[PDB]
Amino acid sequence: VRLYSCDACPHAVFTTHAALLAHAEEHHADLLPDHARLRRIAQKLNPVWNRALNARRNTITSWGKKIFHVAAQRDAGESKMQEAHRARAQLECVVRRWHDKARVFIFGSSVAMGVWDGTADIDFAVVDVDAMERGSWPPLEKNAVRSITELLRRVGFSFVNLEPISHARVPIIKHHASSPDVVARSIRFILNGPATREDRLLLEGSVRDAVGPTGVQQVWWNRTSDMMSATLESTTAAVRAAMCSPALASASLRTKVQPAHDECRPELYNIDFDLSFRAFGIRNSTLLRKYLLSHPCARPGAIVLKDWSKTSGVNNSVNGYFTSYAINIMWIYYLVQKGYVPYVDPLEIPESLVNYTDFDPRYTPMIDPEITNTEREELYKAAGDMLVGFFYFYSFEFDWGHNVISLNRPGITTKRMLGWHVEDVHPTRYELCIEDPYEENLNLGRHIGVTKSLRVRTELYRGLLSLLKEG
Ligand SMILES: O=c1ccn([C@@H]2O[C@H](COP(=O)(O)NP(=O)(O)OP(=O)(O)O)[C@@H](O)[C@H]2O)c(=O)[nH]1
Ligand SMILES: [Mg+2]
Ligand SMILES: [Zn+2]
Repeated sequence: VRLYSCDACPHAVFTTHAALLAHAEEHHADLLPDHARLRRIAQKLNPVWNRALNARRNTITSWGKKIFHVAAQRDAGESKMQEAHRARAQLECVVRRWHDKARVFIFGSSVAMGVWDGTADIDFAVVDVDAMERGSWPPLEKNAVRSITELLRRVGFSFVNLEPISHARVPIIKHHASSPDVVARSIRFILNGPATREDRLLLEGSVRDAVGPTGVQQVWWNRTSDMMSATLESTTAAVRAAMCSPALASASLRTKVQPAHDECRPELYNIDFDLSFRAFGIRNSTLLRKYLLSHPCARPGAIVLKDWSKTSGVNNSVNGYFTSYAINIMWIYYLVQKGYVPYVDPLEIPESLVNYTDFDPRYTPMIDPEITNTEREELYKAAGDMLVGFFYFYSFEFDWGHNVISLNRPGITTKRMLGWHVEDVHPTRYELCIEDPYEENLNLGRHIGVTKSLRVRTELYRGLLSLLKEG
């Protein structure tokens, strides 16, 4: 026996879950207007579910085809992924000026999905692995945000694009890219006075030393010897050269540097990114990658569910619903429990970054470029079956009342196992429970109280019904 409280009014507490649910329906139908109705329609299909699957088999397969189409749009090919790799290397040049031993790791979707569409923002983590191993990373993050922001400004980033968020719970730098080849890898040094012949040789030497013996293609000075332009071998070498620290001969002669053109620039200038100083997302993303690569329909399904969850409102973290990360866990848990993919113990992914190699996320095509039409049709059928199965699983099979969506063990996780079978009554909620793989006692559904939970259940019924029809 325990207390249950409503999340839509301050004065409703009950001693049974049934009474809580009844109260949500009876007193807050305005907050969950479609729940009863969609549940009822879905409940009609349950007794004849296999017959429904059989009759709607063509439609389900067509949804499978659409799922792969949507997934294909997010796969912009290996060359596009390598643009992100180059941006990562450019950012690394910059942050090493602040802390020589820091390295840049990409995490998030390009790791988990093995593809990048060229528009999704990129997550960068900046970590000194030695320091992390000593228990001394990150340094004070507010200062790190400010230091790196200044370095980016000095290499040519505008305050219009750079958002330092030094006073957040996790301080980050957000880069907001504006919307709109030799120029892109060219830079310009502006001097505050005329350079002597010796000064000119020293600046060129500084650039040469920064990029190595192949890095500089061309250097030229203006008439008044107070601007030097350089074309480098790559966009990455261009950032590396911009990061040099010239030591000139003339007293007080100084330089400012920026890309030669305001719009045509190295990759880092052109991509939305969040820059953080913590390693947490790396292990996360690597675990998701391992699971999602283990069935050919896993990534396409995850992609369609991310979009579905956003449009249906169940993925909306600022208002306390799920994150895209949590939706990925729901999908993967379903794949594991139904036997579509093998279980992976979260502990199999090392916490330590000492042996890390994949700073640049490995590219894997969304669909095998060399499969037959027959194999492809089998994939569409499977994808449709699996997506329908996901909505069915969470609508009728998964015990939301007593169990937890968890990848921390291969068998059932009960709420009681985690101590989530009782709430301390904006409480931490245990209505819908998803265990975070690496952060113990964190429910990804902790902000989802009873009425919010029924909005979620509404959308699961809606998705189930949608896949059986023209949509
Ligand atoms: O609760 C969380 C959320 C996110 N993450 C980490 O952040 C990464 C991105 O999590 P995300 O929810 O931002 N996924 P994303 O593809 O960027 O979609 P969007 O909703 O458009 O932003 C995940 O892959 C994890 O590595 C966590 O570690 N914990
Ligand atoms: Mg994100
Ligand atoms: Zn209430």
